[PDB]
Amino acid sequence: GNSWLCVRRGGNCRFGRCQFAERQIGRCSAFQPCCGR
Repeated sequence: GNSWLCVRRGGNCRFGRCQFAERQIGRCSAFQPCCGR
């Protein structure tokens, strides 16, 4: 997806994966998932 959409939702784009206490809501880039925290 688009990184800004995720960031503007309030999510963060992390490297590779995110924490288990957080969830992947999409993908900002190939190696950066949109993580909803």
